[PDB]
Amino acid sequence: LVPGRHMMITMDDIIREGNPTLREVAKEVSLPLSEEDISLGKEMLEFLKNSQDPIKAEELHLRGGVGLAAPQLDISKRIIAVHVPSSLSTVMYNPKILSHSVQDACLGEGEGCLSVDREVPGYVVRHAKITVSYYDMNGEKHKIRLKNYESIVVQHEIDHINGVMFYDHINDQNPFALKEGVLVIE
Ligand SMILES: [Fe+3]
Ligand code: NA
Ligand code: NA
Repeated sequence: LVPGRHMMITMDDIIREGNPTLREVAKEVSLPLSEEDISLGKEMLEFLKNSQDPIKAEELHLRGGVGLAAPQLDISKRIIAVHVPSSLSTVMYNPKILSHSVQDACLGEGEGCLSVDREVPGYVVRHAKITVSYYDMNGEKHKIRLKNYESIVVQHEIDHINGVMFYDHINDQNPFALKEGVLVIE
């Protein structure tokens, strides 16, 4: 009567700051995608969506997030997923930024990260606009231009597959330093 099966990412699966895995440069995924890499991708997206629904997030004790990277699950593979409420909801395999605007931006409230628990003061300067290239679960290759929030989320996730944490962009002694005309989103 009941079809197939799958797993569900639980908060315990998300490793925390200090875990060395978060600092490695994730490995490139092989194509065509394995049924294992496709599943992980799906498990990652289900999570983000789940963490964003009050009832599910609550019943499943999840912390809301809009982006996630395989390394955070302790899987060093270049795979990320983003789910931005109404607009952008996909899994990206071997994502790579091909170009960016000169214009910079940042989240006025500061970026979040399921992997860090401490509160980190400051602004993280990002490219207002970017063009990302990657592969979906089908094997289809995509090239898309993103801006503002979505651009920030993706840049934040790709940093993860390169062993980079958001607070690495924050000048510890001048946390809120910003150049002129930087678009602060909030
Ligand atoms: Fe993060
Ligand atoms: Na898992
Ligand atoms: Na973020």
